[PDB]
Parts: sequence; C-alpha cells; structure tokens
Amino acid sequence: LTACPEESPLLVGPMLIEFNIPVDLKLVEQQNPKVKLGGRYTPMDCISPHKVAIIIPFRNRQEHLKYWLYYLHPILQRQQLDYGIYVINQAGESMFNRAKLLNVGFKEALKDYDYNCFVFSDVDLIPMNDHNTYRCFSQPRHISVAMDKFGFSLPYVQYFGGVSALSKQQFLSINGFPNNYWGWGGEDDDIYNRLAFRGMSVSRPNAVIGKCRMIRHSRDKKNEPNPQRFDRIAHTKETMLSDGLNSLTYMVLEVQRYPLYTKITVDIGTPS
Amino acid sequence: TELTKCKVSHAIKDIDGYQGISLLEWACVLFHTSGYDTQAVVNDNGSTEYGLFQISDRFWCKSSEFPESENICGISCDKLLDDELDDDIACAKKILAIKGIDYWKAYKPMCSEKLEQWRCEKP
Ligand SMILES: CCCC(=O)N[C@@H]1[C@@H](O)[C@H](O)[C@@H](CO)O[C@H]1O
Ligand SMILES: [Ca+2]
Repeated sequence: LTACPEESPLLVGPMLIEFNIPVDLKLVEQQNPKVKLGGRYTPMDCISPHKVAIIIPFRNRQEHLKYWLYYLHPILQRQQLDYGIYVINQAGESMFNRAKLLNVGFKEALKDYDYNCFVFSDVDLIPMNDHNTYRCFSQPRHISVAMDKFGFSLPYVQYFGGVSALSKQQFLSINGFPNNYWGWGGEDDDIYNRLAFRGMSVSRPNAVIGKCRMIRHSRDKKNEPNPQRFDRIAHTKETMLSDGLNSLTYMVLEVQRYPLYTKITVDIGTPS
Repeated sequence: TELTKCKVSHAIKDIDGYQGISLLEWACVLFHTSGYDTQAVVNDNGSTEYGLFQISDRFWCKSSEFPESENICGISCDKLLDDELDDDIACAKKILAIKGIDYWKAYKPMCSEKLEQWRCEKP
C-alpha cells in the first residue's frame, strides 16, 4: 500500500549459478506461484515505481531460456519489480537480428501494460548478485558488466551488449535501436554511439555486484559475424535518424502466453 | 585458446611502435578482431580469416581450401591457429608493412580513443 523501499529487504547478495542440473519449468512454475500467466508479477506488499518489461531476443535456444527463467524469476521478485517477461522469437532462416527483435519487444510489451522501463537481455546471461537490480536509473544502465566470459571484468569501456536497461524516455530519445544489423557484432556498439550522441552517459554497478555467468554454446551458423558491422558502427550519428523505432516494420506470426513467459514469434523480414 | 589482454600484450611486445601502432592500440584492435581467441576462424565472401590477427588466406597464408594465393606470409594458414604467436606476429608485420593498419577494420571505430584502458600494468 506504500511505495517499495529504495533497497529491497529480500536481497541475499551473491548466488551460486550453475548449468549442470536439468530444469523443469513445471518445477519452476511451482516454486514461483506468484508469477501469473504471461510471466507477470506485481509486488503485493508495496508499490514498485519500476514497471519493467524484460525483453529477450531469441531463436532455437529453449534450453537457455529454461535456466534463464529458473534463476531470473526468483531474483526479479526479490528485487520487488512489477515486471513482465517477453521472448521475441525470430522466425525464418535469415541471420540473427538482436537489436531489431529488441525493438519488437519494446512495441509489443507496450501493448500489454504501461511499462516505463525496459531491460534488454540475451537469453544466456545470468546475474550472480541480486544487488544488480534489473531496472532503470537516471541514465542508460549497462548490466552485464562483469561477465565470466571476460574474466569477471568489463572488456571495454564502450561495451553495452549482454544485458541493459533504458527507460522509455531514454529509449525513445535515440529512436530506439537500429534495424539494419544482420548477423553478429556491432549493434550493441551502435546503440552505445546513440546514447552518446544524445548526451547520455552509461551507468553501471561495480565489478563485484555486476558479476554474471554466461551459458557457453556452440557457434550459431545462423548468426555469422556480420561483414558490414565495421562500416555501420561508424555512421550511427547519421543512421540513428532513419533506422530505429520510426522505421520499424514486422509481422507477428503468433503470440504465446505461457505461465512463466510471453513468446512472440515474428517475421522481421530479410537483410534489405 | 582465449587469451587475456595481458597475455596478448606481453606476446606482441616486438610489434610495439612498428608502423606507428602502439601496444595499447594493438590490444584494442585484437580484442575487437578475434576476442583474443587464438583459434578464431571466420569465413565469408569466399575467403577465410584465421587466429588472433584474423589473417586472411586470400593473399597471406596457404589454405587447403584456396590452395594457391600469393601466400605472402610464407606459412600454412593452420599455423595461425595454435598458441605460438611468433609466426602470426611475423605475418601481421608483413601485413602492416604492405597494406597497413586499415587491414584491421576494428581499428578506426573502436580504437581511436580511450586507449589507456588497453594498457597492461602486469609485468
Ligand atoms: C568491431 C565492432 C563490431 C563488433 O564485432 N563488435 C563486438 C560486439 O558486438 C560484441 O558485443 C563485443 C563483445 O563480444 O565485442 C565487440 O567487438
Ligand atoms: Ca602460430
């Protein structure tokens, strides 16, 4: 009935994170009885000013999603967020297009609730310290700051890929994310150039609180390294104006509401 | 093998300053070129780039797939996929001396500023 406190009293700190044990969503569903159809939860104890839509770009990685949901749901509920989970499944055989799917997530999530904050998360990154709140701040927030893939270190100061959070204002301010990055690499850097070109600076939790594990996996033959990324990240200033929220077109082939998550398969086209 | 910035840094000391490129710039370039993965192999447009430096078989090394390029480096492409970096470095220098740093497209966009972060204080 009263606003949720600044810091949740439910936090534990560092958690053991492993992908050795198999997951059973039915168990997960059982363990998280408060999650409602669609992967929604709203703290009933206090009122969270954080209305967060979590968006996961996706394609043929159902196993990762299992772990993601297994760890993430208990954490997000403990951080006292009013959230919703959205998996943006890419239909087709064209190279993976992360940023674009993140754009779809933004639009689709909005159709469901008055969300004011968006966290964009790869399906294979899991936070190791619930103090790394999955929400928005006064500036764009980078969350996968100390990934084990990088020795629990920030690989480079301009790094914004992995998992991040932008408020609606912030996301809207840069015309969202680009749509023309097909294949691996650069789009997260392009997004970084945007936040920069709009006078915003990236905020991050320290290297300890931001530790994260990543489920390693065999290279994706459908997400080959994009040959054009090197030239494209050099023109954001010009292109963020023509390629972004304002140029987003896609076709929703199916909307699936599972008890733990909303899955939206879309046809985002082909490398035009 | 995925090397660390410092491991890479210490291995290439002899390329430092060559053709004008410092160690800090190379550490940056390499991170954005192969992610320090000595075994990186990226194939596109009918040619294949190998290792830490992503040296292509189109002109530089001999591959069984594209058996007769100029093999300017005088080395088998599979040689750029182990943990012995001397030949890789020897090859890269030929590239720097012949084509220049622009061979490495990661250079201009990610390594024009904020170089200090690329330094390795480890002796
Ligand atoms: C050269 C710029 C294009 C590119 O490859 N950018 C990639 C990012 O997309 C990726 O998130 C990080 C971490 O792997 O590494 C960068 O090098
Ligand atoms: Ca070698």
